[PDB]
Amino acid sequence: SYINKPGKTSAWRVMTVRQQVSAVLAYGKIETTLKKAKNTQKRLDKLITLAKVDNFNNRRQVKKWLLNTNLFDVDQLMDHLFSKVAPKYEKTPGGYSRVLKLGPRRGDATEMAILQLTD
Amino acid sequence: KINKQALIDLVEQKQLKAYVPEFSAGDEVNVAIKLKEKEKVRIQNFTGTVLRRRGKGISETFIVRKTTDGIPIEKNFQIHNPNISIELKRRGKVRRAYISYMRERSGKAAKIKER
Amino acid sequence: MVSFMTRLNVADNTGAKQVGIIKVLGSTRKRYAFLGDVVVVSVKDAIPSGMVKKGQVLRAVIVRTKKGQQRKDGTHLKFDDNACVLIKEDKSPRGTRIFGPVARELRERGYNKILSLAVEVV
Amino acid sequence: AVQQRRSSKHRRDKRRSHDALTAQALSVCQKCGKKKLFHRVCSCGMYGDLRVKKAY
Amino acid sequence: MEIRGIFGVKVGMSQVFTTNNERLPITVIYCEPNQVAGVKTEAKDKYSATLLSFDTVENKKLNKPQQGFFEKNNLKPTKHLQEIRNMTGFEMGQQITPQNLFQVGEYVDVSAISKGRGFTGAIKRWNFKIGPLGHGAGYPHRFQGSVQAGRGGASAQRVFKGKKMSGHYGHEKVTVQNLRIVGFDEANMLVLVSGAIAGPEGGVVLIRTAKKKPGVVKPIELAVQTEKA
RNA sequence: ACCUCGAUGUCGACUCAUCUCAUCCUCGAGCUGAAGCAGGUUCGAAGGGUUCGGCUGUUCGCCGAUUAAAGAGAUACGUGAGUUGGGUUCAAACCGUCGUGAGACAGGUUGGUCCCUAUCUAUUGUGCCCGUAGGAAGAUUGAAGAGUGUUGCUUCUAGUACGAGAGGACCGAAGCGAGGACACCUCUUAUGCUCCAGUUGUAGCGCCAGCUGCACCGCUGGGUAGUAACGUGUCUAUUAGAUAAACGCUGAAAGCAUCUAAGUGUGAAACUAUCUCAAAGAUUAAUCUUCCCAUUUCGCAAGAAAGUAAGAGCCGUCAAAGACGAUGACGUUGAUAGGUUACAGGUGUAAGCAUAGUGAUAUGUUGAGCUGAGUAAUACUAAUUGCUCGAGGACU
RNA sequence: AGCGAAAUUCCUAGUCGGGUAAAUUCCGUCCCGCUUGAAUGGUGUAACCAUCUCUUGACUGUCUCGGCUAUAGACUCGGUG
RNA sequence: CAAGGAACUCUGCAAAUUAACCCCGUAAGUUAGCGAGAAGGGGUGCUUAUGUAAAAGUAAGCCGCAGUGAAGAACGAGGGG
Repeated sequence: SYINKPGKTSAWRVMTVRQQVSAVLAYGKIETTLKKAKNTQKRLDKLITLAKVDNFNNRRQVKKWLLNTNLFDVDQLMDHLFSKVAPKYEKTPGGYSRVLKLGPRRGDATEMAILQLTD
Repeated sequence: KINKQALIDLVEQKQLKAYVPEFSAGDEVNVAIKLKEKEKVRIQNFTGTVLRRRGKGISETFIVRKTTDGIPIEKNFQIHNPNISIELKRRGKVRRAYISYMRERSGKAAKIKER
Repeated sequence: MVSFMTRLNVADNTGAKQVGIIKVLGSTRKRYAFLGDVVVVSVKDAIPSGMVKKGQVLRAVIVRTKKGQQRKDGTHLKFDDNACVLIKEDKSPRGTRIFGPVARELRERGYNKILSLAVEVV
Repeated sequence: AVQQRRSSKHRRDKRRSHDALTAQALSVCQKCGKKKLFHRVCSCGMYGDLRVKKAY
Repeated sequence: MEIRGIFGVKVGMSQVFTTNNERLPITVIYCEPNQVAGVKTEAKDKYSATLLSFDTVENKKLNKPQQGFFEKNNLKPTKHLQEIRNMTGFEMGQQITPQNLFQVGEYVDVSAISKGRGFTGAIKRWNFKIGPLGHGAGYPHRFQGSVQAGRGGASAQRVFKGKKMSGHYGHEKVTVQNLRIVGFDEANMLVLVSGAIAGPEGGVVLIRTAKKKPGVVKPIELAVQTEKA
């Protein structure tokens, strides 16, 4: 607090969440912390379950989750996803993905978990 | 074990005004107020606008105001409450579900009866 | 929950407007007042058309409370205003022109001079 | 709020005694022939039947 | 003694209106008719007591010692097995309803371990006063004040054993007494009490007969909503 | 001047206080120049309690207010590795003084920098290693404890007694308090930083729209799960035993009488128990009972391989728990968390659409949408498919 | 002279009044002022003041009275130490 | 942080009230330069139409609970010394 670190705060966390959910869209794979992988995954499942009405309001809202990437954009990920991904997941009651327990970090020896999912 | 919490409503079913006249927390209502000093239920009406109104069962509550003698009368009641007969008379309008302004605002500002 | 060095109106016409507690009498560290409590109070606001000078100290009872106070029944009785009226060492008030209908959770504690001095009690 | 003496080795290690330790988790690995600590990936890239991870 | 006891679950807290047009504190408590597990005479195991078996469950969902003796005494397997002294007149394996143990308006005492508050401050554990702000207090603006116990080799120079100090707060068995019984529903195995009761939802709470007003059984009817049309 | 000057924080304030009772008040009693009432005197008698606001560094002092009281002493004038620092105590400036003057002034005038990271011990809370003497499982128990153990008022009782007259009881009943304390969120607050809403402009989102940052989280207002009192309930009883003072009875000495001598009692907010909690490492290791358990064969006899099956641990899904420990739940034979669902719930009619206005918007579509946390279901995902310990009663 | 209980008056918690429910500080009065006292000038002076200091409007978690959200730790890991 | 409101103290330190513009207004003193943002107040958003080159601004409509819509702005008033 001595004009030093502010550390971790909810806005920082939620910014990282939005960014890395955009990322996993671009990829379908993230190597993050479980405490963050699972945490993202609840909102992810929300969006998945809700994405399949497939309406322009869905467009305007899912707009609130992305940025510019090295790989994709809003216009590209959004479109590709909407085009092909959703129905293959429309039939199961939640739990769309898996966070699975890798080994820990080298930089901090902290347990890295991989968040992913396959049809 | 099997904690359902519907049981709350299941027992509330015994003291519930089945008709529950709707209104707004800015709606002008009146009520016949039972008056039994030690005897003889009389009716003093405390009309006025509902001020707030929350609903979850017997813990349904609300507030009503009058302005008499340059004196504001602000009394909170429980919505579900025996000896309380409710009449919605003329409907107010505000698109915010908890306000405080008219407790301290002058006249000539009545909102339209909801068309 | 009303205590010393809290000033409020003189809700009864005697010739004063404002008055502040100097002591909440009786029980030590009772340290609060509520509707129906009489305490001694110094007037700092007085007119010559009445009968009081600012600085007198007498006994008054609080009738209204911006904080309000709950009815026995449960109808959560409240006020927008903290008002008090002066009595002369008995349930006979010192002021008589009733400014708004007085509270009802006092009757049992007497005051019925006042509760009668009004076309309604609120 | 300070110390007055230095210590004698034995009591130091005694404090350090019930400063004791605990061991790793443990499971088996036959989806690739190791023994990982319980509830994790194995050495091989697999967390059970499929290689959930790359080679390295 | 005649200690009527019962095990429940804190499954609601609300308000209700009664005769004399007054609000009643309402604590909803889920209580099924339980079954004593064992009864001992003042001469059998040297004191007259009864342990009751409650939260009846399936057999193989508990320790095999405990289930083994359940079937050794051949009684219903209830995960909970808790005793009270002073009473043994409850025949071995007696599934019992409490409307026989408790009437609708009398007084009881309600033992319920309270909110586990974790570690606490004294200002809330021993419930002291907070410090002031002006004239300089610094970071130590909230501290135990003077705790000098002895100065010089003739005062104390020590600290009080058994001293009240903060620690894990709440979360030990405590009782709230003289709470009126309100009403029953054995059809719903449920009860209403008054009060403001230590403990969370989901936990089983013991209720003995009152220590102050058990001979006080006094109802005032619950006034239902009056006008309906 | 003993004893520390190669160093003893000493005033007051605030807090924590606590402790002695030569007790103020709350319990009782005794006696009265104690009509009542109100007294006095004397004691038993520390369970508890005994205020605030102004004047000055300053308690003390005064005051103004009282209430059961605002008790007196004691702890380094307890109490700064507990806090300030108001002042007498920094150099600094000045004034009355004095010195002949620099200077000095329990003379004043203006202020002038409080170090700590806990080694132990104490002590709190509590985790573990081992014990409690086949293993595992619960249930206890109570050695030894702790607390609470304060009070006022309303009403009758009863203007009754008493007295005379006013005045005004003795006793008991019921209530209402205050406070003060354990708890709880339905209220009511306040919070409720991923619930919602309006929401400014600036930089964004090819344009309208529609949303984003950023500005407290921009402002504003709500508000769920929960948090927390200012909220509400409970609580302040009652009882027995020992009794103090005290009053006894019988009955002496001292033909009597005498509460003592023997004999028999009675009698206080104090005491023991009654209430709560917590307890057998209580090595004092206690107790009840439950399950399990005995696979050829070595040893100054235990198992050389079957090493629980009773259970426990580790790992995990976790929450009421939770600094962590740990407590608890359960791990697929799974509902543990999540997701999925439905609802609650409140933010309080969404966007978009068409109508109208010129538009600021209204319109209807619309209780609409939404919903961090609630509720309750769904094996949809992860709670691993595992490993470790864990049996033969040696001996009275 | 002047001013006077004063930045300087023992007495002194002088006096009177204001102020004050109630004011060992204050403001105005009264002056046997222990040695006040006219060039360290007297006695005032409009303004103004990181000048003192009185009252007093808002204003207030300064306070009662206690507490909630967010983080910085502290707490956990792992390193360095 | 509801509710008061300084009760705190040796004392309102802190802490908050205050702020921008347009416009209104300001006491006593005072030496005449002030005092004086003295004191103390109102309007403030947009759609229109008008204002002109630009606008202060006008009127109408609209909308909110409320429009220096968030950033950022003196807090008084009197006493004495």
